[PDB]
Amino acid sequence: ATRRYYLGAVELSWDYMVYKKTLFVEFTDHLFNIAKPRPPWMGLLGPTIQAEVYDTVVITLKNMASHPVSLHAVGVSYWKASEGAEYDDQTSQREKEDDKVFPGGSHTYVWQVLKENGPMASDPLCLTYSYLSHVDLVKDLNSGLIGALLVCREGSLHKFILLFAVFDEGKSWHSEWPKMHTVNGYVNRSLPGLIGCHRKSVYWHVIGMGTTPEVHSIFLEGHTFLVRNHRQASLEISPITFLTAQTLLMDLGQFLLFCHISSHQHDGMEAYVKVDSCPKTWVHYIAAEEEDWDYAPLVLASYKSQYLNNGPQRIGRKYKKVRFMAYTDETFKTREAIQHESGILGPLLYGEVGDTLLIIFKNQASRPYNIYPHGITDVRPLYKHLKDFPILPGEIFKYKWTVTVEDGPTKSDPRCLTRYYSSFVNMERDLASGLIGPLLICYKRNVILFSVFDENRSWYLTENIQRFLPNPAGVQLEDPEFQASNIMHSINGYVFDSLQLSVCLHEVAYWYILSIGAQTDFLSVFFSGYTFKHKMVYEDTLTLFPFSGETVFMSMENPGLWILGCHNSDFRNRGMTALLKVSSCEDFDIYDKKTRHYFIAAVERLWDYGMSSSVPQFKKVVFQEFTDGSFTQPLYRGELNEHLGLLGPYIRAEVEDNIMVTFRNQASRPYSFYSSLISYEPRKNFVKPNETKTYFWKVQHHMAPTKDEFDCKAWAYFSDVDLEKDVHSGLIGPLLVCHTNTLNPAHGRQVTVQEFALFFTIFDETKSWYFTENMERNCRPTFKENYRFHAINGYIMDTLPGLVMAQDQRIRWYLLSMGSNENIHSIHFSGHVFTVRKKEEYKMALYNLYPGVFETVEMLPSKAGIWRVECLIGEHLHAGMSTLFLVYSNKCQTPLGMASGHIRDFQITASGQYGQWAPKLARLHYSGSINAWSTKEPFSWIKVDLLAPMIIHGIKTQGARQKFSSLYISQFIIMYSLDGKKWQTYRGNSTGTLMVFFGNVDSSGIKHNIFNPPIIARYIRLHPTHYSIRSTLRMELMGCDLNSCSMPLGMESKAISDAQITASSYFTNMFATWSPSKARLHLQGRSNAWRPQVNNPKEWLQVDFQKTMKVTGVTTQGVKSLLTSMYVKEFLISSSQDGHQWTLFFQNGKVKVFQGNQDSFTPVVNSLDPPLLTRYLRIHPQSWVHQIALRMEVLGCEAQ
Amino acid sequence: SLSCRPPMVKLVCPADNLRAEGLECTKTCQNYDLECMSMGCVSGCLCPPGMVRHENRCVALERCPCFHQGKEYAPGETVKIGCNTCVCRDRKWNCTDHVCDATCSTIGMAHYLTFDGLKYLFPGECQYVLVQDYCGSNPGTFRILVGNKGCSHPSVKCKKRVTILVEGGEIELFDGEVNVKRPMKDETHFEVVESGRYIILLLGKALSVVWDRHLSISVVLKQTYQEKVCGLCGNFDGIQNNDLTSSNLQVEEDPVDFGNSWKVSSQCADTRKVPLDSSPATCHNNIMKQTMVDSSCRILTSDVFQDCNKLVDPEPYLDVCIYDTCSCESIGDCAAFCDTIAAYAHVCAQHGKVVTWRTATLCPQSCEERNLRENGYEAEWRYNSCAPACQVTCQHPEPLACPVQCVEGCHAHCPPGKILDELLQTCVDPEDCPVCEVAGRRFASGKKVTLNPSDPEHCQICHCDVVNLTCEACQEPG
Ligand SMILES: *[C@@H]1O[C@H](CO)[C@@H](O[C@@H]2O[C@H](CO)[C@@H](O[C@@H]3O[C@H](CO)[C@@H](O)[C@H](O)[C@@H]3O)[C@H](O)[C@H]2NC(C)=O)[C@H](O)[C@H]1NC(C)=O
Ligand SMILES: *[C@@H]1O[C@H](CO)[C@@H](O)[C@H](O)[C@H]1NC(C)=O
Ligand SMILES: *[C@@H]1O[C@H](CO)[C@@H](O)[C@H](O)[C@H]1NC(C)=O
Ligand SMILES: *[C@@H]1O[C@H](CO)[C@@H](O)[C@H](O)[C@H]1NC(C)=O
Ligand SMILES: [Ca+2]
Ligand SMILES: [Ca+2]
Ligand SMILES: [Cu+2]
Ligand SMILES: [Zn+2]
Repeated sequence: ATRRYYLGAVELSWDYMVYKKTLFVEFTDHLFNIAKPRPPWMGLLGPTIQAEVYDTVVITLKNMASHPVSLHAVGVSYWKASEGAEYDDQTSQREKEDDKVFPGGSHTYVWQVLKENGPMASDPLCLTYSYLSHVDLVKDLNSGLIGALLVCREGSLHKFILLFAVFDEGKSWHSEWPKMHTVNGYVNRSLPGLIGCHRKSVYWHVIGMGTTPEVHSIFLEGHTFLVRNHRQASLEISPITFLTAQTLLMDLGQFLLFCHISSHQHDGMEAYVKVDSCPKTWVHYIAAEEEDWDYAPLVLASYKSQYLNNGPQRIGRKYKKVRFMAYTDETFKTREAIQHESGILGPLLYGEVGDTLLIIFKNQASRPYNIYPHGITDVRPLYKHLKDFPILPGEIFKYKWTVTVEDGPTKSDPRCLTRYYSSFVNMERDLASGLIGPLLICYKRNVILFSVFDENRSWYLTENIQRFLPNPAGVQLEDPEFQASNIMHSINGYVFDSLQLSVCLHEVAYWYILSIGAQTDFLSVFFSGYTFKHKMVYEDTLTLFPFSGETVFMSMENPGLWILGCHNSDFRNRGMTALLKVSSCEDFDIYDKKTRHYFIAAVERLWDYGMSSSVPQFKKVVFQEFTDGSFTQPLYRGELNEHLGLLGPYIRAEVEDNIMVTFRNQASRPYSFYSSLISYEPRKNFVKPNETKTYFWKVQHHMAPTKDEFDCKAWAYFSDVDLEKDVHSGLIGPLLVCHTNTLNPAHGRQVTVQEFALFFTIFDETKSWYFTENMERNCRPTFKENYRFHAINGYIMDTLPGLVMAQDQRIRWYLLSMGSNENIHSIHFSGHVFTVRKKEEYKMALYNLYPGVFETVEMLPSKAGIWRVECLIGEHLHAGMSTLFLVYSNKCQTPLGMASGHIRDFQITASGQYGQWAPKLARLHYSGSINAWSTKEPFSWIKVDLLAPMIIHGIKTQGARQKFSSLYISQFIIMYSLDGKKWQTYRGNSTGTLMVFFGNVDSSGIKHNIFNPPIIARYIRLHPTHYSIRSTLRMELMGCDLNSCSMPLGMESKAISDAQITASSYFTNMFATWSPSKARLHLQGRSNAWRPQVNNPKEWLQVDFQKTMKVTGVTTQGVKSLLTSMYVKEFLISSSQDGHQWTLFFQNGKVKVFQGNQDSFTPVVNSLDPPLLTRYLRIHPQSWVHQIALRMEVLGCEAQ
Repeated sequence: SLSCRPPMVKLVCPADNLRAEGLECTKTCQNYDLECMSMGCVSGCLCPPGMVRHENRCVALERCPCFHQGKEYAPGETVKIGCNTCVCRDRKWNCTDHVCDATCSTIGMAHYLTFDGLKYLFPGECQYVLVQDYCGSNPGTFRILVGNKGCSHPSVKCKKRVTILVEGGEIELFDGEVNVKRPMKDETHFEVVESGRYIILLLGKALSVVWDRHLSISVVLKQTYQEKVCGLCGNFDGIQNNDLTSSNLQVEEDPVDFGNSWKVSSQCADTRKVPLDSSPATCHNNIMKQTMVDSSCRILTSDVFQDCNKLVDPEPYLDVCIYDTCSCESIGDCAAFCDTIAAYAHVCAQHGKVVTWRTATLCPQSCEERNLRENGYEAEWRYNSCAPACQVTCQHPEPLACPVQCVEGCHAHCPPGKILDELLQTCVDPEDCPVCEVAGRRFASGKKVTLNPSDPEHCQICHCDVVNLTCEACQEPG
């Protein structure tokens, strides 16, 4: 169906509980005079645009504000005339009206929901997206221009949209200022009308908005969220997030929806949800006991000195903590045997769905405490709430915990959910005091906790000061250096490798990994040299939001001493690392268990982040593929891999294959080649300069994609000598592992799809190993902004090349993010959606990339043209985190004017010539005594200078003949360029360092060589390798424009209906009937052209396409009838949209006169430099020879 | 990453020599004999040393195909083009070839088709140089001129006279007859044969004249005159677009000027430029007549001539047909229409595609007028669309090198063992012909045979009175 929406950017005054904000507002009529009512619970959110899978959305946007706006949609498909974003897409000014809608103006956007844009079999009933103003992302987002877009299944057309948004008033359009953390534009629980049904499940279409990287954990008290049929305690909202959650409301009353991050408690992202009508029993005896805890036993000590050594103002290792202890009997006399691994954790509590936990807690400490679980809801006294109820010291209390159905894992979740229990008297203070314990909620056990204990927040800080410090009086509690020594970043309470878990080789291990403590950022947990099965897929890095736990499955097949840690540099250097010990307990076609040898070096090169397209140059270190082991000739990177940029070479392998990487350190400081797939059978992975090392291993099923996900999976390899500085220095690369019989034996890649690897990161040159040299070379609080680059593959500001793909082919994107916690990248392909596969198939249009994780998505581009893949984080996009990719069509392959004469003689040059065989004669089918370019020298070249960059799909070469000799070019290579300064030889699908084309064998045969993948260039250049007598060429360039609008509209092929062509008059007699419907190009027969009855300069031939098309060129031709050559020599063109309102095609302020034919048989094409978006075309002939006759062919493409 | 799947040998550049040939110098059946022009070494996969590469496959050097127009042939295979035949041998064409030739034609009343395929219209009433070797540095061997009388707008009663000077001999072709005004110095290779509707005059090794006795004049010259002839028939250089070169070595854009540049006698007035009248008198302001003309000339692209549309260009012949039929009052008796169709059919049959287009309804022809079986003539006159023009007769007992494979018209079949006689128009015994024999060559009575023309001590001129042969020593001029 067709749905009409009237949107206006109304500028209003908003109070969160009074600032100025521009909001999308829905009206009732096209006059934009009456505003449509909106329910109070929506707030700053615009109207919800709901579309089914086979609908089309028409929105009329009127800018009623003082700044330009737009409507850039996510999830749906549209033409370049409705994208709503402005960038270098090389479209006409008619297709640029969507980019900005200046105040007082208006525009109409048409969004098509296709089968490509519909939810998959596993996706819910309606997918969630948003539309937003995209003129200036930061200001538009902070001003309140955002709205929901629900793409539902056919027949779909209770549910609420929740906008968890941080509006920064300092970066809005009206800033010329606090950050308000709001739900639907409201703070401090002021959001009204958020009602829910008593028993019926409720669907939340959650949109998280933010212009800066700022994560959130969203909790609804006493409830859990079903996301992708996975049970979760909270929503992990990234700065720009779309997700669908399902909550089974069961209890009447008012509950709180809030962000649980401690630093955001004063911010106010809180709202109320009003739910209204619309047998095994474990016994545990746990006691809270005060005791001295040694954060680093048997460690000899810098960070170690500052954190562990005792001094005048340093407490040291031991702190007086309070801990949960398990007792065998009710009398609390003998403690159960403790484990060195569990550390500061309390007893492990276990429960299945329906099991009952009978907890008996005695407060044996000197301060009141409590015990309470997270995740478990039905907590009651055995005989306000027990959460805030304190237990006085020496008392005994009994709790009953009932693991209900809405607490246990679903069939898609792992068998056990990792939760916790702790004291809820003073959450942060009791947690920092040491009261924390693991809990497992399983369906009808190595626990690892990453905990930041802030001893400065502990209740026993005073006692520690008075005991472990010689002078308690001389203690400055506010000293940052003193406070830093008390914040212990530990794993199970152990700091600086004081924890060493030992597991047996070839065994199966379940790791329950939990993230609780003082930390407010997410953790990138990793096991060096181990991949683990999370959420039914083998991954490498675990993202843990605060107060969250994840179950992980892994087989310990890799022996040695490994480091378990997190990819946070400060936490890694502050002792949040653990050790893990694993040990035993005739003619042929060239194209039609193996070891895949590679040769990668670490090389130092200059890099300007694509700013040459004074400009600073930074000396970085990168991975470089060489031809062989000599490391003296780097392997040429061609058209297929030019998109890599700073990313290293693709290392491709299949299961059961052997990867053998020879790595040579040619840089100035030691580096390494580290991948989590490298298996052995600690080790010094440390490559000094001018030294080589071989990494050989076998690819196994845990390194490979499962049977459900795509045919290949991407892993990251990098230097692990310093995980932070080496990534900022430019060492990173893709390692593809594919299913069996999925790589081409001759080429080494999966040729069924086209693959692109994008690595998004913020390079910080201040954190590189070459910062001093870069400062010395370049420089002879904005200082750091000039050294931070929000790059894709090392490119900013749409300067990354090579992202060129064919229309209607399947594209596989490997998306990687690396760096600190600011690298939460909201990657979006404008106008295009993709699918991801964990165990099912999910349709998405945005993806949140977390550092260390290498995602794989697949898409199918339908529209041709230049699109942008960006990050929807406003600050990152403004700093230049975006790039352009071109989707070309194979259909548009038309002559570039070498034979037609459209390429003038000044656009063809050569190294030289023989006699008068000028380069301007190098044209296909050129006839004469001297009819070709020819030179009597070796090592020549002929260059064609197309005026603008365009797509070249192939070249048609042809030789020539002299008096008795045939001259031709047998073999040639092709170079090309976009500025005439840097020349890149063509490679295509070649197995070698360039693609070698074979030319002619005679003087008349046309040899057509294809460019696949194509060339995107302004200059092209041919170098003859072999020639018969002289390098003689008559060539013809086959190609198209960037937007792929040069193909005929269906006149020569007779695709236009006979009722679609008309005229003012047509000449007919008893024999010849020159009807308008016979004016098609190259038509052969009697009366094969349109001819009016009366010859006059006010005639016209009209073609109606019955749909809006883009005309970019008109091809005209005459006829030779009854030995009379009748043809139009000059004509003009007029356009109309309804058939009765015509306008002449004027050029440069006056009407353009088109030069027709010189002879009746050769067609001539006049190309409209401004494209003509029209439905009705008219040709008015002005000068005619021997009659008014015309055979026409329209060149163009489709539009909306 | 340079994974060359076997048995393809991988070649990696030393990166030090900077002179080694790599992948750029790939050997191929196309360029096995050609030197490589390499900018610098390229690394990649190559066919094994005993094999070369062919498209997307490696083949043995002994199995490299030879190339021809849009086609490949395996070694040992044979092909035939024009006058030559070749065999595939070592990627080359080992040819056992004769000497090719080309034909310049006088199509229609005033249309000329050159040796290089250029067709033009020139209604000149003067006498013009049809073809001459007198072009700058010239040997001065032959000169053929054509004079048209009545080929103006009233071209109904036009006539053409051909004057040929060769080896000091003058031959006039006019009114369907050939008159030798002055005998040639060497008459050994001078022959005139009348076969069917055509007359073929061999005036040397590479000079042939074909006449339909009404309007079609065809000059057949071997390729040895590729750069020696000039005139209305072009310079025979193989290039179509430069046939309009005037006698003063200047290319004329207007065909009228090109035709006027080759005028023989200055007494006649030069042909002035006239606007091209597409519809002449009969076809002027008559849609029905133009429709009838177009329908009549459409036969050149019908099913009978379908096999010829792929070999002979039908556009010029169709244009000539339309122009000539638009000057005729009726299509049934239009001599130019039938002559043009016959010329087109002859051209088609010269390529091997004989077309039997004649019928009683359109241009009827029969041999019953000369089939006087009951009048003592023991010959069977039968019509043939393409029959050999060099059949052995009493007047021509020795086989001759026929410039054309076969001709159309009435031919006199004879009982086996008999020989036709044109003087008696009947089949007689082979020994009954008044033919003498010398040096293994048989020639009819009245013919002169020259032996050792370049040897004065052995030069002999032999004549045949009836059956006796009389040879006399050649007289030395000095
Ligand atoms: C260079 O490599 C590319 C990709 O490896 C080649 O293009 C691909 O060629 C195959 C033909 O083998 C195309 O497959 C065909 O697709 C059509 C449309 O779906 C289908 O109907 C056919 O049955 C067949 O499967 C494929 O679409 C095409 N892809 C692209 C992006 O072009 C290319 O031919 C190679 N060129 C050279 C010179 O080696
Ligand atoms: C919301 O609450 C916070 C703390 O609870 C307070 O500082 C703030 O003034 C309140 N109002 C707004 C509009 O933030
Ligand atoms: C490494 O080798 C290069 C030349 O191969 C040399 O210039 C450099 O000094 C070497 N670095 C060392 C030995 O540390
Ligand atoms: C061509 O074939 C003939 C006969 O088979 C042979 O004698 C001759 O050597 C071959 N090659 C050439 C160049 O004539
Ligand atoms: Ca646009
Ligand atoms: Ca010529
Ligand atoms: Cu970002
Ligand atoms: Zn928050």
